Amino acid sequence: QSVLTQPPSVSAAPGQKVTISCSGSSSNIGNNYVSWYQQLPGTAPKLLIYDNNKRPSGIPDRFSGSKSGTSTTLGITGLQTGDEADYYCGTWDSRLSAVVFGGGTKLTVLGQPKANPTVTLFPPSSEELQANKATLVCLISDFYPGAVTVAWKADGSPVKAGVETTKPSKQSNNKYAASSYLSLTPEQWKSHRSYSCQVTHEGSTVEKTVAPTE
Amino acid sequence: QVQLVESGGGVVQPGRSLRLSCAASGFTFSSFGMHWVRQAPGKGLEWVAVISFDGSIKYSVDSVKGRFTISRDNSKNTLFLQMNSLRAEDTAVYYCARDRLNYYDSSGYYHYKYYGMAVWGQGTTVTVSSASTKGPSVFPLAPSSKSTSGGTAALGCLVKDYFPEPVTVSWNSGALTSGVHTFPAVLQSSGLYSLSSVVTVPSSSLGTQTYICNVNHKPSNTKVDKKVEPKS
Repeated sequence: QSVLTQPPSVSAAPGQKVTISCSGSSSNIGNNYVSWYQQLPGTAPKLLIYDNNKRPSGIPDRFSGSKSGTSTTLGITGLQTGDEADYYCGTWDSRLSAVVFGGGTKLTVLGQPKANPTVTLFPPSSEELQANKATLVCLISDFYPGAVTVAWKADGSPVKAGVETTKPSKQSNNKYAASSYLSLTPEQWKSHRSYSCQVTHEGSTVEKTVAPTE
Repeated sequence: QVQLVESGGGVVQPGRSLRLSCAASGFTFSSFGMHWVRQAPGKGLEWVAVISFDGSIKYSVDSVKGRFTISRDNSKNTLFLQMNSLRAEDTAVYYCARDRLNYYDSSGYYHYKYYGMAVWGQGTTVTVSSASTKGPSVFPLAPSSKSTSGGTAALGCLVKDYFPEPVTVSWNSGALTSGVHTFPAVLQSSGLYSLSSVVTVPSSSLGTQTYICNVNHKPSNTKVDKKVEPKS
């Protein structure tokens, strides 16, 4: 539940330009200076933009920042594969008296056609129920870009407790895979009629369902 | 040689404490405001705390109050984070970062400028976990109507609660290679790992062909073979 809202991912082809928006309220972006950070895989974040639209030395003019009301935008032109990174906006929040970050945006520089994920959802095995445990396993494969959002539901209601989801990573065929697991007790598994794994990828959503009665 | 180097991290058990250090070099440390920021693997940046150049002004996120204290020793170019009563939710890489410059201009006037987090350290890993060597519990992921679509059915093995990495998985002793997808492990909040390995096979072969996952975990010297079949 980040105070600032970024899209989880954006993409474009090499040479093209992209924007990343960050949205907040009057207590943060509306009345405080925004900075942007780039985080290459495995590294610490690097400052891209400060004071809404200034670049530190060594940051090329391909990167730019702008502001309108309670939103800010990072622009990147002339996309290179080296720009692939997670991008974060940050500012001070006057109501919290705290630094607040957006949730991050993964930037993919398209190196292949976009691909939809295949989703498979397995219920707990009877053997596992005999061990007094219950794991629902949602498997997600063959997708690109490498970003998905996973949401679980019990009889249509959101469930957040007991969810563990991996970071997507490359398969041998150069698409991505991820998995999400929902941990329940045998009792809470048997007491609902339906559990669902909902996977969102580039605007499209696939939802799979299982039930104890199967 | 402008540099921030974090240290003092490592593995600790829940409830214990840890003291992080951030050594500053290549600039006048005592002229700058400083932050701590953390990041759990695969998650977003989470700000922890800030402290003024002189040490008198501090702010921190609500969730660490009463437990974490930011301080600094300007004589030793060092920023500290005392972390008591650690929980699994505090597992993360911890970074320090430099922000506000305070200076006197050539006429002797006091000036300052916020730059955001303009210089970052390389981070230090903090792991709040009692995990130690443990072999996995292996459960079948049975093929069914729900794991099937037309002539293609998926089945697999759930490999639960092991430490440390890695686990390797083969099927029918490595004779079955096509359609084998072994997924990257999830690192749980307990510090144990789990993974799944799935194979896609012909739906028509489910009654006939036997499928066995071979799970190898060298750190615990455990091996498991498990036949995976449809459930009655």
